[PDB]
Amino acid sequence: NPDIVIYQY
Amino acid sequence: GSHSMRYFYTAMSRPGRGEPRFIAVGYVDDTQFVRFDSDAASPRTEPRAPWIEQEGPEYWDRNTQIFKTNTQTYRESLRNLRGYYNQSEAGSHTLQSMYGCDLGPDGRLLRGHDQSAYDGKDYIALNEDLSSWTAADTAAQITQRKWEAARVAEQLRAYLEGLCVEWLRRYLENGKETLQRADPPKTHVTHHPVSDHEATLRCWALGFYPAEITLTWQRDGEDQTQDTELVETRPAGDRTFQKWAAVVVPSGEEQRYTCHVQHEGLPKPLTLRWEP
Amino acid sequence: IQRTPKIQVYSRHPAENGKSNFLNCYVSGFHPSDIEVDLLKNGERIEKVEHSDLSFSKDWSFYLLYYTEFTPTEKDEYACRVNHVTLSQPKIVKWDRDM
Repeated sequence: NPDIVIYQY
Repeated sequence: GSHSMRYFYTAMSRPGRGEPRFIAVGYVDDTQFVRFDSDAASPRTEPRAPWIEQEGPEYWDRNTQIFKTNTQTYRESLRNLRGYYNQSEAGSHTLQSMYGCDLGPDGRLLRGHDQSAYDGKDYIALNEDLSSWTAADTAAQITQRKWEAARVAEQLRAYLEGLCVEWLRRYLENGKETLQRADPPKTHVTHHPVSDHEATLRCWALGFYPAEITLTWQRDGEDQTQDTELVETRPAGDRTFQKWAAVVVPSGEEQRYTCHVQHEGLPKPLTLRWEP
Repeated sequence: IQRTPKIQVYSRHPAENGKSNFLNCYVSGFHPSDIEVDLLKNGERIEKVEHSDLSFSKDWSFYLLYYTEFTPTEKDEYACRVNHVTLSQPKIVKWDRDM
């Protein structure tokens, strides 16, 4: 299952 | 024995041809189990291995929302990176990421990974400690400062040591008949005359899983690294892999050459010769 | 900046004339990801060819497998034609059942 730590570069 | 889970994300801009494409694929070892493509007619997370099909509707909906959120984040990130590198709006650019966990033979976390690349070059990577970053240049230092402010490394460490390992162990149990089965290579040596003075000896390994294998030629017990043509390991299309190694040998000297094969599915390493 | 594809053309199972098999064209080590691959039978494009989902290696280079069902014969010639931004003209690699 993928991570949910989603932030723009 | 040792197992890994990895997600591979790719985002590519295409000015004048719509918004950037985002694709995500998930693997356990050498087996793909999921895919998401923003260019599909109806973008959604799809199963790619039979053992994942038993996951409920909640799993598929949650995964789709994560990949759709990443599609937007990666589109914003490509615009950010075009700015960090003072690039024109005309060119196509690519941003890739790979992350996941490696388990040892006992099922414990060996190490975590979280790396990204821009235009095929290393950009930023989470260090082995899961608490600091390695930025390749001044543009990646901008991302590093942003991620330090958002506590990204702490959140990734929590994922990599927790949920990542837990989901990987669940997948390994559900797919145990294939994921935990190593298929040894079927091996043979073929002989092909090059001319009157020389012939090629080719050592084949077919039908093996996982992809990791060692195939070497020795002449009188000495490794022939410089003189061996070793093809890249290639997928057969049915889960298994293929590889070959060839040496050009003087005619009459074939029996001084031995092919050695190492693979996890083998009861013992193999030594093969040309059998006329 | 860019990386040209490596190409291998081969069958899934050992080739036996008159027996159904799969013809594979594996393209790898390329960057950027856009690539055009056609499987050819006697110089003509085979239709309904399938391919794997885009993935990449530890060095960030992309790889794809293109495949189609085929029944090899003594005289039918098979090949894979590849085009990429790194190539001035498409590269044709013929299927040799010994490789």
